[PDB]
Formats: sequence, C-alpha cells, structure tokens
Amino acid sequence: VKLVESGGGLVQPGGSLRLSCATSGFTFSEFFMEWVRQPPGKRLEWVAVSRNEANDYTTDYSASVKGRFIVSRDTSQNILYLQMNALRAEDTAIYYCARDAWMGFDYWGQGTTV
Amino acid sequence: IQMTQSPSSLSASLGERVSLTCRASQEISGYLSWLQQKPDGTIQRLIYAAFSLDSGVPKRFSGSRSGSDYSLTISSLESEDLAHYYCLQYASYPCTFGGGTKLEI
Amino acid sequence: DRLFSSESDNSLYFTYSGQPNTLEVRDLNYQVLGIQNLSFKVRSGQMLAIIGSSGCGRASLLDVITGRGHGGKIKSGQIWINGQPSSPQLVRKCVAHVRQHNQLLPNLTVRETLAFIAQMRLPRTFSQAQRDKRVEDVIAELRLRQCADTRVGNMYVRGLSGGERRRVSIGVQLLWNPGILILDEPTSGLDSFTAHNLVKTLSRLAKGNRLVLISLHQPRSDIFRLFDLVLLMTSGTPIYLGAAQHMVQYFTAIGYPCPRYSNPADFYVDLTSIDEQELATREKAQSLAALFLEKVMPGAVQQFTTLIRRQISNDFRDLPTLLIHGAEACLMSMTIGFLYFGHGSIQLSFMDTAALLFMIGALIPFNVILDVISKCYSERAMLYYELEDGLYTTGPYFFAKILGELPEHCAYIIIYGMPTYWLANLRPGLQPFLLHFLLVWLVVFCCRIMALAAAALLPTFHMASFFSNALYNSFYLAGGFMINLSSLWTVPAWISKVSFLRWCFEGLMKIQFSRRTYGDKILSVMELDSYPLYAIYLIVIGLSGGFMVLYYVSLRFIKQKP
Amino acid sequence: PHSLGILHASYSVRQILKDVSLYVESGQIMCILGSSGSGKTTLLDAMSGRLGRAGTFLGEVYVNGRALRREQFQDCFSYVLQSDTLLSSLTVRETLHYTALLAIRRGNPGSFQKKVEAVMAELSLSHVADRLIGNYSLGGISTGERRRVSIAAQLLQDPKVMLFDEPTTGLDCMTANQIVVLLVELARRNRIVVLTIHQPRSELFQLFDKIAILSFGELIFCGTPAEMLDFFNDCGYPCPEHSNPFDFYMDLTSVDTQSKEREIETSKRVQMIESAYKKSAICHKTLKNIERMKHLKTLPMVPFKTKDSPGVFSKLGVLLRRVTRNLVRNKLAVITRLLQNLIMGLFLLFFVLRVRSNVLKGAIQDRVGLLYQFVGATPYTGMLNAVNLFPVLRAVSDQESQDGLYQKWQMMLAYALHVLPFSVVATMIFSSVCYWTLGLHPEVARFGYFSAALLAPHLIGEFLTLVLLGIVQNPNWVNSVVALLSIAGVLVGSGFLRNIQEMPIPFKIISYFTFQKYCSEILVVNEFYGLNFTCGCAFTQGIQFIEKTCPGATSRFTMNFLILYSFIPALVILGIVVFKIRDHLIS
Repeated sequence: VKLVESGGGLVQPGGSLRLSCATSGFTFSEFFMEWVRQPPGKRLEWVAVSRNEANDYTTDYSASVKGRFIVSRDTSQNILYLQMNALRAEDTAIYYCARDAWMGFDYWGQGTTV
Repeated sequence: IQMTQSPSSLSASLGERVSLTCRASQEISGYLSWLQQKPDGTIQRLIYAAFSLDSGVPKRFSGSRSGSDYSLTISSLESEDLAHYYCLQYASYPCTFGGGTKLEI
Repeated sequence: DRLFSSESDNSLYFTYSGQPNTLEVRDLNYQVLGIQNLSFKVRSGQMLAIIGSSGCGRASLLDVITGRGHGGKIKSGQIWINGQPSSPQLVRKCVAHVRQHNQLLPNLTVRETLAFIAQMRLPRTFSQAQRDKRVEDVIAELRLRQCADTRVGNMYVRGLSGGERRRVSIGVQLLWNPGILILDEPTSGLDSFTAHNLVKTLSRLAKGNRLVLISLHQPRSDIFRLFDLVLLMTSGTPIYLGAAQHMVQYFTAIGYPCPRYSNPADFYVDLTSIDEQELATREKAQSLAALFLEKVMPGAVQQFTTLIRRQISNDFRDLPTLLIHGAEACLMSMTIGFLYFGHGSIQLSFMDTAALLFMIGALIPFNVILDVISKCYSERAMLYYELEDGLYTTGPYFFAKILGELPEHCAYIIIYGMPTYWLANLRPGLQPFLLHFLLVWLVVFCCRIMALAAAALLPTFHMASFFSNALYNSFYLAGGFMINLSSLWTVPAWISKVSFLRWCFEGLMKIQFSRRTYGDKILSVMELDSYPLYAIYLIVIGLSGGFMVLYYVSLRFIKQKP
Repeated sequence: PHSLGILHASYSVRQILKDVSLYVESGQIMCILGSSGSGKTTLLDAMSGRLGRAGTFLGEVYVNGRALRREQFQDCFSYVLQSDTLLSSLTVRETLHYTALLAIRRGNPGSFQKKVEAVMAELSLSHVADRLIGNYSLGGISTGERRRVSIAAQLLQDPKVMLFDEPTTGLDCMTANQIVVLLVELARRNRIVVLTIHQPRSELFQLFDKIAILSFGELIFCGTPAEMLDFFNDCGYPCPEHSNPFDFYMDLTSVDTQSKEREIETSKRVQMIESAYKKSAICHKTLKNIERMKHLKTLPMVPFKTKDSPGVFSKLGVLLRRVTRNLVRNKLAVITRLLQNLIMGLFLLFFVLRVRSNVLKGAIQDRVGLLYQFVGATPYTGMLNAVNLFPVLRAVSDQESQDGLYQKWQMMLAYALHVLPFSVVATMIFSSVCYWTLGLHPEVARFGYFSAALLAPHLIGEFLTLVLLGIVQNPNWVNSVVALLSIAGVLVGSGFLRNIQEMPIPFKIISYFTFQKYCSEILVVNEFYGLNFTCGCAFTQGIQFIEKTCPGATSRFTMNFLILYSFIPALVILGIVVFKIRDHLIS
C-alpha cells in the first residue's frame, strides 16, 4: 500500500482546486477512499468519503463542506480526485488521503498544503 | 462523540515509560485507533481496536483499557518517538479524532 | 421524513457477493385465510412488504413460502427459488428466516453470541481471522459497534434496547451471508423512531444485492413511505402488487381515490375488509382481485464444543438462578440435618434412620424435576428454531446439554450432601460417606435425565409437569419404605424394579446397616438383602442409560414445538 | 348540560403530571394520545380517584360548577378497565342482573330486569342476552361483545362522566372502529366520554370532538381536530397528504430516546410546540370557559350514581349465589373438585390394595404409609383446587371492588362458603370408596372419624392457599410455597417418621402449630386402637404402637379434633386481614 497526495498550491478565496491521491499496492475497487484534513492549529477532521464498487461509487461529505466539495475516483488509473470550490476561506489545511475509516484509519499518505 | 486526550504535552527521557490517556464521551466498545504523525508529515497507524498492533510496528507499543479510559503505553522510548499522537473512534458515525499529544524527548 | 434521525451512515459494509437470487410464486393456493391465486416475482435489490392479511391462521404467508406451516399443507401451485422448485434443502441453504420472537441468551454479550453463531455457521475451512472479520463486518453493517460489549439480556434483565435486540437477531440470521432474507413483523413492539431506523436498515440491507421480504399487519405512514415494493393481501387474495408510491395512483385510476389526511394502507385495508354483509363485502374484494389480474462443515465435535461452551458461559453468569438453587439446597440440607439431629444424649433409632435415608433419597426429586422442566421449557423454542435452521443435527446437542448441566448438578449435589451426613451422625468414615455421595449423585442424575426426557416428550409445560409428577409418585410409592416392598402383586413389583428411589433406599440401607448394627439380620428380616451394592449401582447406571436413550430418541423424532 | 373541568392538575408521587388543563362538555367525546411515558393512565386514575392514595394530587376538578373533593371522584366518575375480567360460565343477562343487584337496591326484580333490558337494548346486546360468555376462541362471545357487556355493566349504575383505559387495544380494526362509534354514540346521548387510544386509525380523526396530546405529563395540545390542523399548520409543520395525521402528530410531539442529541432535539421541539400552544387562543378560551363555568351558578346539580351499595349480608348472599352459579355451570371445575381425592385414593389403592392385619411384615408399615399419604395429599388437592379456580374470581373481585360494589373479603367469604359443601361431598365420597375397600378397621364410627379427620385438613390447606393467593400474585409461586409447607408439616408435625418425643426443642415447638400433628394423632387413635397384631414383631397389639408414637393422644382425641376444627376460622380471619391489606397494597 502506498498513498501519494498532490495538487496543493496558492489559490485565491472563492476559486477552485483539485487534489490528486495516487493509489498503489492494493485493489482500488474494493476499499474505501477518505479525505482527512488538518488545520495548522487544530485536530484532525474528516472531510469526505468515497465508497467502493459495492456502493455504486457513492460519496458523502461532512456537515461543513456538504455542497462545496466534490470527490470522485478514476478506476482506469486508480487515482482519487477531490474538487474543492469556494475554498481558502477557512478550509486551508494539510489534507491527507486515507484508505479505510470503518476498519481504522490505516495506511496514511503524505499530505499537501492547500 | 468527543475524544479528549491527555495530556496536551509530554516530555520524557529515553527509556522512560510513557502513557497517554484518551477518554471517549460515549461507549465505543473498544473501537479505538492510535495514529502517529511524524514531524515530516507522514502519519502511520500503530494500534487498532485499542488492543492489536499493525504490521511493522515495534512490540514496545501496547494498548490497555481501564473503565472508560483508554491508555497507550510506550516502554523503552527511543529517539524515533518524537511525534504527535491522535486517538480516534470509528464505532459511531461520524468518525471523530482526539485533541492530540506532542511527545518530545 | 425530516422528523427522524438523519445523521447516520449510508455505507454498506457487508454486501452479498454472488449471483442475484430470485423468488417466483406462480398461482399459490393455500388450504386451511383461503389464499387464492397468489402470484408475484421479486429479484435481488428489491424490498417486498406484505401488508394486510398476511396470515392464514397460525402460520403467516412467509412461513408458507419457506415451506413451513402449522396448519394445512395441501398446496396447489409452484414456488421457484433461484430458478429451482421449492424444497426444504433449498430453503435451508439459501433462504434465511427471522421470526417475530427472538431467541437470544440473556447472559451473553453481542460479540460472544455472534462469534458462536459464526463458528456454528461458517465451514471448518475458514480460519479464526476470517470468522472475526465476518463478525466485525456483521457488527459494522447493522451499526452495533456501540453495544458490541453490552449484554443482550431479555426482560427483567438490563441488557439492551428492543431495536438492538432485533438487530442482533438479524445479524445472527445474517452471519452466513444469505441471499434471501425473510422477517416476520420486525417492527413489532418497537418505538416509532426505532421502527423507522429498523426499516431503513432493512432497506439498506436489501440494497446490497439482496432480497428482503417483510410482513407487516398495520404499517405506519412513515414506514409505508419507505417501502420499495408492496403486496396488499386481504383474506388471502392479492389486491395490489407494485410500488408503494404508485398504489394511490392505481386505486385512483381504477376508481377508488384516497381521501386527504388518511393513511393509504389502512384505508385500502378497511375498504375491502371482510365483515348478509359478508357476501356483499366479499364480491368487492373479488372484483378488485380480478381487476388486478386483467391489468397485469464444521463437524460434530466442533458443534458439540461450541454448544457446551455457550451453555457454560450462559449458566455460569446467571447469578440469581444459581443463588436460588443454592439457597433451596442449603435450606433442604439444614432441615434434614436439624430434624434428624443425631448428636446429643438420645441417639437416632433404626426406623428414624430409615426414614431419614428415605427422605434424603425422595425429597430432592421434586425440586430437581421443577428446575429441569423450567430450564428446558425456557429454551425449548430457541432449540426448535436452531434445529430448524440447520446448525446441528441434535446428535451432539444431547451430549452438550448433558456435559453443560453436569457441573451445576455436581455443585448442587455437593451442597445438598455436605451438611447432611455429618449433622445426622451417620456411619463415620470415608468409604461409606463416599459411597453415599456417589449413590445420591447417580440417583439425582437419573432423575434429571428422566425430567429432561419428560420435557422433550411432551410439548405442554403443564402436561409434562403432570407426567413427571405422576412418574415421581409411582416411584415414591414403589419404594421399600411405604408399602413394605412385599405387598406388590404384579404391577407395583415391576415398577419398583425400575424405581431409582427404591434402589437408592436399598443402597443407603446396605451402606448404613452393614456390620454396624447395635450384622446382616436387620436386612434379612427386611427385603433389602437380595441385591449387593455394586449390583444396585449397575442397575442405577442402566436406568440412567435407558432414560438417556429415551431422551435422545424423543429429541431426534419428536418436534419441540413451542 | 354537564361540563367537566380540570385546572392545574399535577401528580408528583416523580412529577407524572405537570399542569394538566382539560375541559369537556356534554355531548362531546375527548380522546387522549401520548407515548409510553406520557402519563395518560395516571391522569385517568387521578380523575377516577383511584391512584390518589399513593401520591399527592394537586389541582381542582370542577363538575357543573361545583368542585369535587378527593372522595367524590368514585361517586361521579366511572372507569372501564382494559383487562375485561368476566366469568366465562355465566350469561350476559345473569351477569348484568348480579351487577344491578350489587349496585342498585330497589325491591322486586322486575325493575332490575327492566333496567337490564333497557341497558342491553341501548348497546344492542339482546341477541346474546341468553348466551354464555366463555372464550372467544372456544366458541363463546367475541371480544367486542365482551367489551359491550363490560360497558353495559358500567352503565347499569347510570353514570354521566365515563372514562376508558385503552378500549381499542387488543382488538382488530373493525371491532375497534365499532367500539369507537359506540362510544361516540354514548357521548352524543347526553354524556361525557374521555378515552385514551394507543394508536388510532385514519378514519377516527374526524369522529372525535376534542383531541389531547400528553408528553411526559405536559399538555401539548387540546382542542378541535380542525383547530388542531390549523394550529399545527401555523406552527410550521403542515400535515402531508396521505400521512395519517394521528401518527404524524404523535411523532412530532415525541421524544426519541436513542442517542444523546436526538433526544435533546426532540425535547426542544416539544418545548417549542408547548410554548406556542400556551400562547395560542385555544388554551385561553379553555381557561375562560372554565372560569365562566366556575362562577355561573346556573348549571344543574352534580350527577352522582343512581343509589348506594346495599347491606353487607345482601351483597354477601348475592356473591355467594353468583359464585355458586358460576361453579355449577362449569362441568370441569366440579368434576375435578369431586374427583381429585377419588383419583388420589385410587392411585394409593393401586399400590396398597389391602392391609395384612395378620402378618407383621408391613401391616404397621402399610398403615403408616397410607396415613402419611392421606395427610400429605389432602392439602395438596385443596391447593390444586384453589389455584385452579380462585385466580379468576380474585381478578374479578379486584376489578369490581374499585367501583364501590363490594369488598374483597366478602368475595373470599363467599368463596369459602361455596367451597365448603363441594369439598365435604368430595371427601365423603372419597372415604366411602376407599376406606371400606382398603379394610382399615371396618366400623361406622371409625368411618365417620376418618371422614372428618381427612375433611378438616383439606379445608385447612385450601384456606391457606387462598390466603397465599390473596397475598401473592403469581399462582405458581403460591403452588410451590404451599407444596413445600405441606411437605414440611407432614414431615415434622407428624410423628410417623420422626418420633416427636425425641426430636429437638425448636422442631417440637414448631410441630405444635401444625395441623399435621393433630391429624396424625387422630388417625393413629382411630386406627391402632381396636385391633390386634400377630407375627406368625416388635409389638403384638396396637396400644403399644399408639403409646410409642403418641402416648397421651387417646385421652386427647377430642381435644385434637377440636383444635383441627378450630384451625379453620383462624385461617378465614387471617385471609380477611390479608385481603384488607391487599386492597391497599395494589392501589
């Protein structure tokens, strides 16, 4: 298992950004895909979840980003995508890419600064 | 479910026995995980279900439970222990994390 | 839909991986209410809710579909499961049934009983890690992680809530990953919010490539709003079959509009409900029925070990029952000891010692019968359901029950026999005391086996208790102390020959009065010198074996219907 | 017209009711909904004046302008329970006639029969007036007919304000709807009806005139169904189409006790709805109507019951005749009552079958065994009869004593009076069949003495079981306790197997309070007196065995008989006291 995050940079408030989470070493179609952010001076906070093929690739977001964030996955390349809209207001964090939340947060990534 | 981790900061010497306390607001029936965020940024799970250990984790880390207080005990602390620790619960939706504990040598 | 809890997780953690299961019923006609021309077809991924008269007497419609039934059995149609004709083997292999009354041990936690059911369900090829993973997936699928360590105790016990009990039952019936799920009144006796959450959980389970069938007599508005497919049954005949949201539009299109501020299910049930008036309302239901038609592993040793472990874990945690048993035993022992107190100036006579031994032998069977019958009838229904599910073939269950009840029986014998031999100042020594202890233990074990056989042979609790009391009285009168064991012509003599109480009395007499008289003359003048001690022990062992054989035959051949 | 007014009602003994304010008039029917812990049953019990002795009840209850005290509730308010405990072996006409005789006292039975006929015609019960109640599943009357019979028995006292505790729970949909229509008609016939329903149907919304909702004792809403819809639409929760407004408004005013946040949310919503209702005009209009009725002085007098209860002897005789007719009309009951001792004696004769009075191998042994079995089996049969036949009468008495008809000790006395002759006849026939066949000292005087000495312990055990059933609810526990007590008595008090002259002091003292000792002494003196023994051998005569077992029993035969026969009224008085405590430890 190996997770690589990318797509962080300097954006203006109200803009748009897309993060990329590369997966390697496991079947991308049977495990979940979770986005976990971390503010510079707060605790870890779960952002969104993208379920496996058994749930028809359904998504779900937290009560703070429901409507502004859009998470998707590409099965051809096993790369997770997180489309962020109306960001940089208070969503600046060190967003990480997790694999499983219901079976314990295991095999974390590297995280990127948004 | 709010996860209160204590203490907020801890400083010890090499070889000392460090114990971190995490308290859950509700009953999770032992569904607790311990994360270790290295200063470089890479996080790695050390103990899942509050009793077992992940692959590649040294046997110095152990998990215990006393009533409603989960404890992560680290014996024979080395120089590779300088990192942040976060306790989380995954028994009730949504999955919440802990306040965190900065362990410095 | 906005008044209920909405902060839940819509994820599916345990789905059915395999070919989609089907269920097709073609012109089902039941006879002894009156199902006529029932026909429907459901596939995996749909939730069929049978509303209205979903029963044909003592057996519901889902019991008829599965092949069960307490009433009649003469069928007139066909039932196709996964493209194959109906058969008990097929419904046992693919179809899962969740009854209305739960069968859960109160002294066990959720995780323990789930692991036990998984060990008795999964084949021997699955390792312990796979069983633990399956149990964790079943727990996470039904959102039972916050109560996985709490006990599942029934009423009069703390345990947990009713909805959590129903979820635990669903998980027990869902551990072996069934393709078709069947529940009879899942929301019976639950709160409104609890029933809504259970219906949402059942819908989520059906969404995971499964086929879930639900029977509900009077569903609420919020419950009817969550139905995927509905089947209206009135007096056995179907009225509507399809989507729940389209039922109102169909009834309005056939000339029966639903009034504003009125539940559709209740209105369409009491509109065609059977009441000179009975024939007038019958043709109305027949007209709608005809109108609807024109528009359309692991092994015996492993099972025995799991059963005995579950029984031990359930018995060693029931503190009140053990406390009452110990209190009764101590009270009986103290009464017997202080009534026949031999220490003092006046010693016990011969007839006093004889009556003391007879009472020691014949007073415990009453409480023994009572306790054994109560314990057997408190789980007869659970045993019948577990046997019908197909976990064990009642072979190892006999030995499991025997070896699980043996420790409590031995403890009870110790408590009943310790403050009894010393208070009465009987024959001093170790060998006579050990012989008396062993004889009392064997006699009480034989009585326990007789009680188990009488409980498994008769379905009624009162009738079984009456039969046990009749046998106990027949064995009591046949003893060698009441009717002298000599005034028996043909029937009482043969009854005494198979009476464990008479053999117990004779053994106690031969133990206490051999070469200890104040000689064998005291037994020569009586009729307790025609069988040696080892012969009495062998006869008691043979009676115990015969009662065990009878109990096994009754368990294997007689159905333990509640 | 009459009018019921409740103002600031509260029941603490843990604040079950909090500021209940209701107002009903004549010709209207008020329904009350609520959750499990809503406290509607407590409100009904406080209105009827039954559970007021357990905890203090505040507030005033105005009826026609006059405030009724805490003692006038049972004289104006009727209460129909949900258990529906009726005698199976009795007709509707006879049951209503007995109820009218216990309630009203006018004179010749013509007026009572006319009243019963009128009440049956009011509820349409003339077609089952000459049919046994029985069981609905065994071929008797249906559950709706039983509820109609109960309502008729309650209306026989001519009430004006009626209360119903869940009259539709336990029935099917059609029967529940019929009961609702019947209650609506009874309310429209110049009466006040206040009933509670667990979960009504959709067609029962427009049938009621006033609908009340209670949540943890707090009044959420009370008004017209149209006003109910208007208020719930103005509050911001419009009822959706095809949503069963009853269930919707029950779920909107409920507390979800599943998590720590949903409970707080539901509590906040309930409090907001209650605060919006307290500021509405409906509660103000209700309070204004209550205050106007309180200070009007134009409404007629408070309508009480028709008459008071008759004397104690008349009620006792009526209850005796009722229980006698109920016992005679049940063939199985009298069959068991008269044949239990017979089957016991036949089972003993199948083993003993004779006593060899010319051999010393088992003669004394057989006699002692027979006497022990008789003394240990007669109270067992009495307890069996009591446990099998009393609990139904006990439930009927518990249900009918709260209405002021009669007391429970009168029912116990009537049960004893009706059980005396049947037990006497059973013991007599059992002795006539078994005493002569066994050949136990054939003589007429000994026969009568044996009959009496086996009849007394039967009645003693039956009355002891009656007392224990009056003090303990569970019949199986009473059965086990009586069995253990009888075993202990026949083992200690009886000098057959213990030789009392050698038993310790505490057991010797305990044996003096047991009837088994006197029974065994009487039986020994009656058996081993006038016959000799031969071994063809401790003893040779019977007087030696008598002096060995009970030395001074020959001179105290009559004293033992007197004590055995005086043990009976003491148990009756103890049962009277037990029932005078039971009628206080339940309510």
